Amino acid sequence: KDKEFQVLFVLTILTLISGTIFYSTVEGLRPIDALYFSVVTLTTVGYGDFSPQTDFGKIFTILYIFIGIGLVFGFIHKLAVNVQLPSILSNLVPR
Amino acid sequence: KDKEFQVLFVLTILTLISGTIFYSTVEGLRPIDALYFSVVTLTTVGYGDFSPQTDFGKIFTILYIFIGIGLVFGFIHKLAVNVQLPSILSNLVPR
Amino acid sequence: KDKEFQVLFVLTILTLISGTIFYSTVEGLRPIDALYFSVVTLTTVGYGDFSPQTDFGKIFTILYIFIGIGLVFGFIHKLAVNVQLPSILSNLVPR
Amino acid sequence: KDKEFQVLFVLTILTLISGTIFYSTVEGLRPIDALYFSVVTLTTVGYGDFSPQTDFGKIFTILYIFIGIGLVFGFIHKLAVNVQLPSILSNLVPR
Ligand SMILES: [K+]
Ligand SMILES: [K+]
Ligand SMILES: [K+]
Ligand SMILES: [K+]
Ligand SMILES: [K+]
Ligand SMILES: [K+]
Repeated sequence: KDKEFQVLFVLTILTLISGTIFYSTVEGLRPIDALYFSVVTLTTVGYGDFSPQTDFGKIFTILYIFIGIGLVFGFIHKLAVNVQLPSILSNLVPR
Repeated sequence: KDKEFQVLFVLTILTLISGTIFYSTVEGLRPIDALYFSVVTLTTVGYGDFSPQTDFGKIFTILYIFIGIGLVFGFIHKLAVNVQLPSILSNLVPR
Repeated sequence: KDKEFQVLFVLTILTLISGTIFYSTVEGLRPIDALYFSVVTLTTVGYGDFSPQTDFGKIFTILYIFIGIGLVFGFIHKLAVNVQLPSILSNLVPR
Repeated sequence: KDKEFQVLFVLTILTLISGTIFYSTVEGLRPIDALYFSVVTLTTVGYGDFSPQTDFGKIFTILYIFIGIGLVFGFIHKLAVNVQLPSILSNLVPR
């Protein structure tokens, strides 16, 4: 299950890297703003402080959302159940 | 399962076409902006760079969200489990 | 299952009515804008074209989200599986 | 199950407290606006009336979303099934 989580973890990083590179280059965002934008899109928070202005950027975002949500959400759930939950349970039993 | 995914795939396309046509016509968006708006609403990202200004558009959006989320989300999950997952597993075994 | 869906359906209506009344009165929105705002909050689209300006409105929105998401999402899923799905299947068999 | 819900309930409070403190201090929001922002981020509504302006705040928000969504969503579901549902069923049987 550490190997389940590692694969998902890695795939998320690669996914957020892909959005960082595209949005920084095509839409002109600072690298840190691209990442933060990529994270805020794929978790569907969507503040809208950043949003794509070019048509290429709009098209890309369509496909990035559809390809990216299922992964991101899969990692978060794996993180909650296989990492966050056990550490919670462990804190309720003094060793 | 390719036939499960095809039906959902098709139904999503038709759903996004429906929003493209309405928002372009009633709210005046360029076709590409309507589509991008439709995609950003039904995945609940909701940047808000576009949002309906007319009462008809507001009413329509209410019903489009309720009818449209269950489908969109169903396709994304089908896409993740029946397409994205297998291709991931296949990349871990040289043929 | 029509009785499952009816109860949820009703509970959603009552929930959106509650938000319509509060936001129209406390935040001053037109009734139609309150409803549209209530729908856009509880489905977590969150365009932000409307958002509460008063502290009372901010507090209320906190609790409305937590009480309201589980219901709304429950209705949408019931709608997708017990209404939308069957009608889809029925359209693939000429009577 | 009251003990399931209590643990989750508590963990959510602590999570929203953590965001209240950071956003009030680092981003300068009034305590009430930080809380409301924290709640609106972790439920992925994301109105965007508030959004982090500093790079530290942007980085923090990335990790807060990933750590925080799984919890928040877990509480809401526990709330819907173990508290909201039973009280609904109880209202359909006069004692
Ligand atoms: K959302
Ligand atoms: K959102
Ligand atoms: K949003
Ligand atoms: K927004
Ligand atoms: K979900
Ligand atoms: K969601």
